[PDB]
Amino acid sequence: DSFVAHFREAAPYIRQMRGTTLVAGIDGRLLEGGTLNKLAADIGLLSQLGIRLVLIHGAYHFLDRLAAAQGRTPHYCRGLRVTDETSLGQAQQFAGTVRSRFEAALCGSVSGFARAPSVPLVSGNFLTARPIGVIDGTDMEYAGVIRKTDTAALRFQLDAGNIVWMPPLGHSYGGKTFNLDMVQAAASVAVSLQAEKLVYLTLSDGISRPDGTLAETLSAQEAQSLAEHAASETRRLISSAVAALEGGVHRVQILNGAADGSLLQELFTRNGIGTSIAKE
Amino acid sequence: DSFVAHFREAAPYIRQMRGTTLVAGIDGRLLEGGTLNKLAADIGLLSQLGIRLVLIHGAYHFLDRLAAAQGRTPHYCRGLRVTDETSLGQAQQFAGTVRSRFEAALCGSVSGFARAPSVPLVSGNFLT
Amino acid sequence: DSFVAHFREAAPYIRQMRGTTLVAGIDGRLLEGGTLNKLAADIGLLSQLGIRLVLIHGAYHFLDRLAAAQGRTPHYCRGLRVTDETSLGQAQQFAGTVRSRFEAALCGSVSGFARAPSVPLVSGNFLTARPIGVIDGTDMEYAGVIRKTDTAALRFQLDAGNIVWMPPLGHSYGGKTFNLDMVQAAASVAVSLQAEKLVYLTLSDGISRPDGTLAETLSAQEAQSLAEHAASETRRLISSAVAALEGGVHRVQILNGAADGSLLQELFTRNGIGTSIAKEAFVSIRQAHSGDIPHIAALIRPLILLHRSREYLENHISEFSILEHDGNLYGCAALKTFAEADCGEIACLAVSPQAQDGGYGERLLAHIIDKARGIGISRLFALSTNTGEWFAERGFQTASEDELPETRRKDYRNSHILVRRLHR
Amino acid sequence: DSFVAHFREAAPYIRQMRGTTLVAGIDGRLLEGGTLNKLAADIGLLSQLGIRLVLIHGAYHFLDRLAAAQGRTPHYCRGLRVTDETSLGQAQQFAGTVRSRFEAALCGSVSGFARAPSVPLVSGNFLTARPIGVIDGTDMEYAGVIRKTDTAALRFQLDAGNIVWMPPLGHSYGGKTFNLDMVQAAASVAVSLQAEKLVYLTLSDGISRPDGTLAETLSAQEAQSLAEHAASETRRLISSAVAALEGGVHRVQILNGAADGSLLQELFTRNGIGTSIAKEAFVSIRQAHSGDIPHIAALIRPLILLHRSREYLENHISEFSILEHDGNLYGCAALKTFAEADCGEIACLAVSPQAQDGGYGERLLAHIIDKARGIGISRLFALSTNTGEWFAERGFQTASEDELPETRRKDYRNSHILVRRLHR
Ligand SMILES: CC(C)(COP(=O)(O)OP(=O)(O)OC[C@H]1O[C@@H](n2cnc3c(N)ncnc32)[C@H](O)[C@@H]1OP(=O)(O)O)[C@H](O)C(=O)NCCC(=O)NCCS
Ligand SMILES: CC(C)(COP(=O)(O)OP(=O)(O)OC[C@H]1O[C@@H](n2cnc3c(N)ncnc32)[C@H](O)[C@@H]1OP(=O)(O)O)[C@H](O)C(=O)NCCC(=O)NCCS
Ligand SMILES: NC(=[NH2+])NCCC[C@H](N)C(=O)O
Ligand SMILES: NC(=[NH2+])NCCC[C@H](N)C(=O)O
Ligand SMILES: NC(=[NH2+])NCCC[C@H](N)C(=O)O
Repeated sequence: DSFVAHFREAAPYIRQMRGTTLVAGIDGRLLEGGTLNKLAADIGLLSQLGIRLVLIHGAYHFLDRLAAAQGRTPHYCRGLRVTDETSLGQAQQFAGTVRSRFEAALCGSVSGFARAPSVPLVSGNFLTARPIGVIDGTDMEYAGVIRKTDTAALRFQLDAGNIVWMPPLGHSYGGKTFNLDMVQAAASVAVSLQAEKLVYLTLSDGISRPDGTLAETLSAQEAQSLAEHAASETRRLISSAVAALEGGVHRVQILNGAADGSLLQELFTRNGIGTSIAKE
Repeated sequence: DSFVAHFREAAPYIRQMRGTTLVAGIDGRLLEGGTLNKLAADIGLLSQLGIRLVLIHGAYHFLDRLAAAQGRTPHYCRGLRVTDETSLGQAQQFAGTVRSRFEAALCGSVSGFARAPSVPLVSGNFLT
Repeated sequence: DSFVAHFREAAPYIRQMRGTTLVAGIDGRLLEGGTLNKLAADIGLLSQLGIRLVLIHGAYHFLDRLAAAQGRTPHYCRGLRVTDETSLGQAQQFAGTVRSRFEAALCGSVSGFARAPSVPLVSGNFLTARPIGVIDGTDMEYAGVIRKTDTAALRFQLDAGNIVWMPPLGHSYGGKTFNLDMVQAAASVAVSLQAEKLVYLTLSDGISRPDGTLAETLSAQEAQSLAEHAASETRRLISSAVAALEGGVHRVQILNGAADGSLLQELFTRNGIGTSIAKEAFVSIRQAHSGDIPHIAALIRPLILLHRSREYLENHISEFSILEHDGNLYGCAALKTFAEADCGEIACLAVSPQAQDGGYGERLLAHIIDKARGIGISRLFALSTNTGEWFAERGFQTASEDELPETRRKDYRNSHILVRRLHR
Repeated sequence: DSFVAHFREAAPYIRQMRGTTLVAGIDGRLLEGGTLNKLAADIGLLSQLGIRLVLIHGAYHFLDRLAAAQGRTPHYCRGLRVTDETSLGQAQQFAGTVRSRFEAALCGSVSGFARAPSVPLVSGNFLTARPIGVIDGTDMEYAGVIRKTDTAALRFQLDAGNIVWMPPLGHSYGGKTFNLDMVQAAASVAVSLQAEKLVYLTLSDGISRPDGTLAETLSAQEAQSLAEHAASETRRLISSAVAALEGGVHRVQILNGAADGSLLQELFTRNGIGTSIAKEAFVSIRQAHSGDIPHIAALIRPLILLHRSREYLENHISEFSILEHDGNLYGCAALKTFAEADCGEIACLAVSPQAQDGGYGERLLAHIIDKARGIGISRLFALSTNTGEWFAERGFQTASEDELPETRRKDYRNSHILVRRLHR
């Protein structure tokens, strides 16, 4: 269509998004190739439209490849990862590497043809975690869950215009580090700060129905139906999205982070691409 | 010496440090042992006394000890270390590990016997 | 001790005191000699550590000496001074003189060797007073009591960093001045602004017991006991301290203002010098929360302890109890339970060397046997590799592994196994 | 009178008005001649004394003349104007012209001899209106009523020191303009922002009584009485004033905007010119508090009075009553009581010379005999050295000391002792 027709459709969403909080749970796999640079440039723009952004990457696939590649097969126990000392150790390393990689991409990306101000990015000690403990007799070791979240520190960073970067790691009162599950920690953080949007950036178009068709919009009730017999990965997502919706998050959106402009199509058009989920 | 003699000498400097900026460059070897804990604890204390703290850690020893262990020999020119792809890779990794290690010590430590607020730490794309 | 050890003890109190409000009722007699200069320098420092300070001097002794010296013997009527026009008149004069004297001392004092900013001091019309009237037929004349206090003006001065100076005088809506009683007006002001501390600077070490020993800490209940038969001066103090505590003041402290550094020893050490008074007993035992884990960890490090990778401390924090004295966490203990309902285990009993040999362990043991009895459990176990003698001296007999609960016997495969039978 | 006497009367009102909000409904007719310039200069001054001002002009007379002059006779339907497209059209034009005219007058007016800053004036889209619809079968066309008012925008303009100018027009969600009725929209706006004053500037002195006399003060109840049979114009006013009072506006004042200085006489003197209206009767009698002591003292000074050292005024304030008119404390009286339960004494009856010979004393006497009867007491005494004739004319007979209560007889050892017997 014409430029005007598209702008008439985008502009209201710009009015609405500005000042809004959006929590992005980003798949670890997206933070490397040509995609990283694409994500960073688009995430940059959102920041520049005044959306308050909290970013959280995942790491299970990288930890899973890395383990296999060195002899130890990874154990999941009713769905959550067992994380031993070595893995924890590599998890800290991975967060370091992905953090750097993202700052660089952010620094070297462009928004258009004119010169923009640079984009401020921040991390800190916002999440205090605790060990899950033992499940079905199995020790979950350094697998952890959010205990306490420094919501006031987050709001403070966000009110100042900063993008907040969180790794799937937390510290404990007992002085140790724990591996968090990103899909869940993003849901939990979003509930904590009453975020208007929780966005999962995945390698998939969103939630497909048993017949292949991309869902598109789901109520929580319909989402739980879909989850009955579906892949534990799509099951985890939905379990977490519904919990977010239950806690007050307005919308949870699931997209393909490897598809060019996905984020901009989802947030600024009425149909979006991907799957939108709401309480009712 | 007595408490009051010690408090008397210390108190002026508290008055002076509050609102002061202190940039600390910390040897990377310092962020592992019981020294970590002992350190994190005191940085923790400084922070509660209103000092403004900017911590910057080193890596050269880590990277050189990581080289020896794997056959490579570190090359320095005019004090500064030559840094290959692989080394840069190892540094981003090391940073991850030490930033976590330090956060955990901080969270797990104590100023005194009374319950106190937790100490906020922040990082960011400050350096181009 | 070393500098470091002293600083480790003072620093937390500096974190805590800053932003805090402290009301000082200062004895008139302290505002003259070498002591004045000492007080002023120390009060200066406190101001410089960001403590919010409201100062109020007394005057009865000066008014009492001055009257005697000119023929009129002073009348107290059930404890409070009768203040006639002449005395009132001299009271206004005295406040003037003591005010000047204090500014000068403040101005000319030093805090250390380096150059500090000067210390701002302020007074104003904060107290509106009213006449007590007549008691037992006697006219109290210009003796007065606080009617209304400009709390918002005070907070305003204090938020700006000013020391506030109040004389024991107030004005009335009827356009006259009244003599206040300092001990009481300080209590009243402190209640008004919900001050964390009310400090009485006296010519005495604090409240002594009938046997001479300095008290040290008192609950309000114990303080009122002491007051039954004691000097009307120590009686007035306690009557006012208890009222402050009743109104919300956290602590009321009584010291010797003529003893060098008193104020600094009281406020920045755990023991203090002098007498500390609180609404309830110092020492309480409460249920632990995630927030206490680091204190419990630090209370355990000095050992005799598993606790490296993840924890039982994390997920079972709720079954720990901690002992605190005056806000300091000095001990902890846990009660572990079993598939067997009549069993339990006391675990992690620890009191820091700092507070040790003072009865706290035993208070923790008493507390957890009560918790255990409260839920059935008739046999309480302790397994320990070194602390056996303590429990053995305290009702625990040695037991054999064959007496352990299933899971515990499994674990124990290794030191002294002791039990004590409890009364349901 | 002297300059000082006038300034003593104006100054308090300046303290009070500043920060206050005042909504002025101005008659359209006032916005043209020599009067416009007068209004603008006075309105300027008010602005400069920090009064928050919201101005709203009327237009019915101009719309009514304009219609007649071009053949169409104006229809009112149960009191409100029918406004057709043409009229609406002219109404927009009129608001434009009156707006300009007012800015010019404001710009070119002066406040005194020295040079003042200019006076900021602002309008915007604060009122969203809706059509009244149909009444008694008649279509009211573009006649409208306030639907929604942007109170936050108004407060914002006002906090910044701006005079706000509103025309009697509003827009609708349906995208059309409507004619508002000024008298009503001013009442509605005033209720919306909880204004302390709603002022109607008219071509009349205020509300006259059926006999010609200017009213002056009215309670709402009395105002509604007056409205029963009066001109629909004075009826509209009162209907709107009462609604404002009902919604929280403190006072509604009605004056002559064409009388020089009217506004300044109304707002800064105790009597005003014009008509003041309040929710409840002006004049109330309430129980005294410590806060009134200075007013009572000042009410007593002019005498006949003990009251030097300390007071009975201080500690027995609770037994005083004060009479106020429109917020002014003009009188007081006390009831003193006795070991004898059937006795009492009226003491300190005082009404300031300023408000005297206006019935207040007697209202205070009536009030305290009711208090006294409410507690038994069948004999009320007054002892007075000069005011005997007043009480003697008002049911008090002379009594002998032998009738006094014990304590009172003791005290009296000396002027006229009078009593009045009361009905239990
Ligand atoms: C056991 C302990 C916690 C009790 O603490 P406490 O606060 O001193 O308790 P109390 O003051 O009630 O008891 C003091 C008495 O116990 C004595 N005591 C200390 N350790 C003892 C031991 N191992 N065996 C016997 N008695 C001991 C003290 O010398 C003191 O003796 P006294 O009263 O004749 O002067 C003790 O303080 C301690 O030393 N704890 C060390 C760490 C620990 O206990 N770890 C694990 C325990 S399961
Ligand atoms: C007595 C007093 C308080 C009553 O006040 P008030 O508000 O005028 O009361 P009212 O208006 O109901 O009474 C007005 C009438 O009282 C009259 N009056 C005033 N003082 C009087 C007196 N000493 N003797 C007789 N009548 C007197 C006024 O002239 C007026 O007469 P009028 O109604 O025929 O015109 C009076 O106002 C007064 O002058 N008070 C002076 C101070 C005082 O009273 N001190 C102590 C009293 S115990
Ligand atoms: N998959 C969808 N149906 N998306 C609708 C998105 C609507 C809107 N632009 C938003 O970001 O919330
Ligand atoms: N006399 C005492 N026991 N004093 C204890 C003082 C403890 C603490 N430093 C305070 O100022 O409150
Ligand atoms: N008409 C009257 N009675 N006016 C009294 C006005 C009193 C006061 N100055 C005011 O503006 O409210």
